[PDB]
Amino acid sequence: MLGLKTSIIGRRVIYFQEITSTNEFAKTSYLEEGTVIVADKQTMGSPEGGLWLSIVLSPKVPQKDLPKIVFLGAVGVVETLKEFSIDGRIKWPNDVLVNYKKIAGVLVEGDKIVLGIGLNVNNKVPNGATSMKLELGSEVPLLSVFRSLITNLDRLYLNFLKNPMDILNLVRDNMILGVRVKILGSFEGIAEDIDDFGRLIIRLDSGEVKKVIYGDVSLRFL
Amino acid sequence: MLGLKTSIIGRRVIYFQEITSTNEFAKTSYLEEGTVIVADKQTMGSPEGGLWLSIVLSPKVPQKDLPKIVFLGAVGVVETLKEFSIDGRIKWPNDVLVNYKKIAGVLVEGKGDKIVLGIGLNVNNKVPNGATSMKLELGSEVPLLSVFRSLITNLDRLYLNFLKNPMDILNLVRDNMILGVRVKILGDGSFEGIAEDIDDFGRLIIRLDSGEVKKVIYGDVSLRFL
Repeated sequence: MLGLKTSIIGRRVIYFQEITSTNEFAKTSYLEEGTVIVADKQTMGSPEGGLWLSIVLSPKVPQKDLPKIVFLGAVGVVETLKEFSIDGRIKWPNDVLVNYKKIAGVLVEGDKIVLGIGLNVNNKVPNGATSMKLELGSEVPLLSVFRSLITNLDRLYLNFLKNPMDILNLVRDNMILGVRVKILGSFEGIAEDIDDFGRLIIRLDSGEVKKVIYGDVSLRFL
Repeated sequence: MLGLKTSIIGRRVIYFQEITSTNEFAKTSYLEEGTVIVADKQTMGSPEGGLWLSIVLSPKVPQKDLPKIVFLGAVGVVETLKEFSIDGRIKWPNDVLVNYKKIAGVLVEGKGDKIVLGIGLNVNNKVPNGATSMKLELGSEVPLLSVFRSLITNLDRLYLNFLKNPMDILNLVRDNMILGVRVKILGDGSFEGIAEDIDDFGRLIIRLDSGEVKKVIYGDVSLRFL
């Protein structure tokens, strides 16, 4: 009844009034590539009003490219936000902020790779965070956001399978750079850009250049 | 993201861009009660534009009541059509007509302790000559999701009451079905007469011209209006 016209992402959609975690369900269950798991709320990941979903992916691309899947989610969210005239910017490598307030988070877990996305739409949010409703000053049709995001993600994914390096330029043009950050042992410096592997390039005050790979660290803006 | 507020039917929904058969998938897959399987189109037992779905049910009601599930679907469709200003009438036991043109069909199948309620409703899809659709009746494109939401809401309500008061559905069928007209039951031992009413088992009561009264069981029956 949804009439989705995507190639892979959204071939099937499993909707839940409530679920513990869309990522856990997607990881555990036997699902086909492109299947989207979406729930009104998550009890053990996410209140009603937000967009909580996970996508099952099985990209046949060199192992060296797999680490960029998180970027597909971040860029997809930024593109959807722009469609709704909201200025979302990427906090390397998995979050999207609006005026430095978190509006969305991406979590990839993995053969079968699960791309999880949580976006604040009409739900109440934690202090310091924001939502589409708070930014636009009015409720936003959740289904419209879902349709927009799925369409963007499908296009981004299909191109990623053919041109795995393309996503990097989209990330660069939509990410927060040129400001000081703290990488948590722990160091500070200017976030200059991301390299050809998606690593965050940081210039320390000493002049030293460090390359950050995600997985074992956290980024804090100063 | 659909924000369904139903109790059982619609707790989970599995949507397919394309599927062979929603009934087949629902029958062969382990799914919690209330799961709705819906597809834009079915390729093998339903073009784009229609509402094609199946609902998984495992009602803990007496064996004698299990056969009435088909009526839940038929009445649910009639109620949804009414909300859209369309007057549908039930052609016993599983079809819904509008001005005698078929607009929906219900098919109930099963596997183990699970019953699958299948419903096919013509909304914006092209239909065979003689049949109709919500689009043809209203003269405009009808938002498919709104029809889905309406139908799921009605079915959930009918189902929750059926679990408690299983005889109630028969009254709703009776008040929404085509009666007082001549019909012919096809097949072996074929016969014709007036469709008088439905009894406490959901059987069609037919009065033959001779005065003989026959009771027709549903599920696998072929009936024609004369």
